[PDB]
Amino acid sequence: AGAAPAGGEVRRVTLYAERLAGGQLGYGLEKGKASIPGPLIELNEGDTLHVEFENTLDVPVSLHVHGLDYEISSDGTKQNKSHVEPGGTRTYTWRTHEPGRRADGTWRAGSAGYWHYHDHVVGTEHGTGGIRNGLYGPVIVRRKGDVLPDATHTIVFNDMTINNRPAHTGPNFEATVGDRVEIVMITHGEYYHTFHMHGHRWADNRTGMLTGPDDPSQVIDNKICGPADSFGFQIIAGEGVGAGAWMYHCHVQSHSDMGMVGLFLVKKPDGTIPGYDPQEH
Amino acid sequence: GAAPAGGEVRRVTLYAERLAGGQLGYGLEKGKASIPGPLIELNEGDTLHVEFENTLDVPVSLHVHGLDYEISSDGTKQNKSHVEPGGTRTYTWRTHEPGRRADGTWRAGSAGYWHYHDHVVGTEHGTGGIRNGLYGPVIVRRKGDVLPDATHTIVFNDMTINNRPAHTGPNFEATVGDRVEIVMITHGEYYHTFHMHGHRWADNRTGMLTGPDDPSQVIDNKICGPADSFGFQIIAGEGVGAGAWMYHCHVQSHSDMGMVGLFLVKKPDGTIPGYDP
Amino acid sequence: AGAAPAGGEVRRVTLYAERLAGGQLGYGLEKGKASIPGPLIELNEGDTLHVEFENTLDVPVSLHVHGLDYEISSDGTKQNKSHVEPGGTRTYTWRTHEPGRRADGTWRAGSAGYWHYHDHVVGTEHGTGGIRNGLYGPVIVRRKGDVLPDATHTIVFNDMTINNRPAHTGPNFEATVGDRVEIVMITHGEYYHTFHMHGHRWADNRTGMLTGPDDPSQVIDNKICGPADSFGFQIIAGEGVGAGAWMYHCHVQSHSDMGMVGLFLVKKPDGTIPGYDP
Ligand SMILES: [Cu+2]
Ligand SMILES: [Cu+2]
Ligand SMILES: [Cu+2]
Ligand SMILES: [Cu+2]
Ligand SMILES: [Cu+2]
Ligand SMILES: [Cu+2]
Ligand SMILES: [Cu+2]
Ligand SMILES: [Cu+2]
Ligand SMILES: [Cu+2]
Repeated sequence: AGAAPAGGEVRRVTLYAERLAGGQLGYGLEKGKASIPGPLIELNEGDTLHVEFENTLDVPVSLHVHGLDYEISSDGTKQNKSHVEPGGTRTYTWRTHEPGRRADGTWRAGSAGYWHYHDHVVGTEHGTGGIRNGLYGPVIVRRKGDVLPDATHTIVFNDMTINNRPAHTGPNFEATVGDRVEIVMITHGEYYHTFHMHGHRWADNRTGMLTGPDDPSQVIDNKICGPADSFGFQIIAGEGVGAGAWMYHCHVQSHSDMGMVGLFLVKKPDGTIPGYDPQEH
Repeated sequence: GAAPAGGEVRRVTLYAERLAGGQLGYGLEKGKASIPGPLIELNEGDTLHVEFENTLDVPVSLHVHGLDYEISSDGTKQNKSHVEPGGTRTYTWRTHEPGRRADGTWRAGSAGYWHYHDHVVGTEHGTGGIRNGLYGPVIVRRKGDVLPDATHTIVFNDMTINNRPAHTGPNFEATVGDRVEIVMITHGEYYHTFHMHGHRWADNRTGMLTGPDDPSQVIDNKICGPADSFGFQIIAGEGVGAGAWMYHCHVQSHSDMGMVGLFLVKKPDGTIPGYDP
Repeated sequence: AGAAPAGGEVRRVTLYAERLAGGQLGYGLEKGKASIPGPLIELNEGDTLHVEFENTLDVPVSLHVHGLDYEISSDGTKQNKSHVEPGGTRTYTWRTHEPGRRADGTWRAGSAGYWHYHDHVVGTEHGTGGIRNGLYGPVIVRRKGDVLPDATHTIVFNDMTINNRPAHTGPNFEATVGDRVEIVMITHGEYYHTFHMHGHRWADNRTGMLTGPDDPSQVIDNKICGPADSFGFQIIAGEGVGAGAWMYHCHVQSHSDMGMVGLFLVKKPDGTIPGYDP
């Protein structure tokens, strides 16, 4: 368990929007390495990120982010002329801030949390065609002293798919018992969902962990979520429950029946998962 | 500045009337009904007697979330507190401060972002009333709560915002640095997700973190369903500047079909950069 | 009526899946006595429960629980070979733990909460047919020092029904002004809902009560919920509002109109309910 540092760096990254195989659309850090979800962008509170965005598609595309600070010119919307023409580039600037006491004595909430970025202009002026086809990704903004995980996995319920995968194709993720595993969970599209994990639970607060015995946050294993909700958490793999093929699914019953399921495959230290037979899943 | 302790007995006249295009609304005076209805504001301890007159050709009622009331003011047919056409009735709403009970447990106060609506037009759950515009906000403040420079009410009623036509806002104006309060209420049949560009708030009572030990989540996108009510204050343009900041339901077809408005945050000189209407 | 003690007991119960009238299915503490929702199970953090389960149905059934600790062999899924053949029995073991600091120094959340159990194999391998027909029930896990209620009532929004009852049949629940009344609220199926109570409000946190003036938890009377969500709370009946037939309902408008409504009948001490006639 590492700790996030205080932020304040100016960082740059290149991002591209590209057609994938099978007619999907994705963001990536380098040409031909686009993915759904898009790449995970990580920052510490006070960091600034300059996203040099290139649009390789034949229609306008944009980049809009939740949670973080930006000026209207990096809104990523047609309304504010912040979309990128076919073949074009544009640098979007995202800023983040620490919490702190205002002059009026109130508390400014910081930028930290589990956030996301997505297209705002493909298909419609709300990015509906862009989101449908894969133009979304995760952003984590860490607070000084936050617990850092061994692994981070992103699970996007996009309409009736997980990460735009075909029905009943996961994804699955692997850990060893004792691993500190971070989930980022984002929802998109038209439908509400409930995200559930067998054998694991978390706090419904920013970090998904109680800060201590005086934290009143709720502890849950089932979370309602709708389009553009983003939350996250860290769990200790197999804590109190051990190894196995631990299902996660949307708990709306027809949704689980129609493919919104995957596996958190928690292994013993020797690499084994007793009983696990993929033919039975 | 800050809300005082409450404990005044307040009285107000409210009327239900027909508005243009067959809508129905609450107002403080005859001819002044609005959708949403007028904002009622109280401090915990306060009492409010609402002298309600029904000018419609159908029974109408007044039902309130969150506040204390006796059965004879629940605004239902069940407890005979609906108002016949042409009739009058006084509804009594009370509110209380928090404090410790004798068993050691803490009684929560009335404070919050609440709402009132009809419970008898169309059905005995007010379905047709609510659909037609018979709803409005009620804020109950706790002693010491920060007061805003302005309050705006946003209601997602089925696929409309404030019963308005698709893609007609409302828009709400503020100047950079203003302390702006939003009351956000949901009604009808559908779930929604309320999102604002450029701004975020805490998912707790006041929408602001009480300080560095407040573990309330900070969000920009909030799932809501029928009769949910929440609120928050944000500093307009804080860390982001002036501009036309969209807010919208984030369910995709809803935003596409017109559940979208603008939070127009002005520079001090009153202009809005980049804002081509 | 008291406070929860610290747990750490090994307990056992017997539970049966059986048919009920009309093709409903339920769990029961004894054969013949299945109910929908199933029997309330209550534990104190640290307790272990061995559930000695029998399937009296003609199709496989299972028992799966939210929140509690269980090893993979007690998953209650076909996928991990934890289901029960027709006429079969199996012991499912559920454990619970206290909050405390982990080895890595962070705070481990305890098992306490308002949880639930349900079938995961009837109709589909997510229990869709089981849940639909009534194979679900409440579990409460208490934290040492939690205040205990005078009564506990469970309300489940299962698709468009409450507790799989016919439309417009409540249920109704009775108390006396001043009673400490505990509500367990579970949702299943296909629909989101908003649970609303006239005359009463509760905190959107574990217990439904604020810890004290420093507890930032929201105070609400209207709670969005979806399939497999579970929350609970304790209210003082008629507190600041008095006696009467206090309505509770889903606030999604067509749902209340189509019969997801009941009454919280709060009696005066003489046992009467002002303004209410059957
Ligand atoms: Cu947007
Ligand atoms: Cu789903
Ligand atoms: Cu968005
Ligand atoms: Cu009602
Ligand atoms: Cu919507
Ligand atoms: Cu209501
Ligand atoms: Cu499951
Ligand atoms: Cu409902
Ligand atoms: Cu479940």
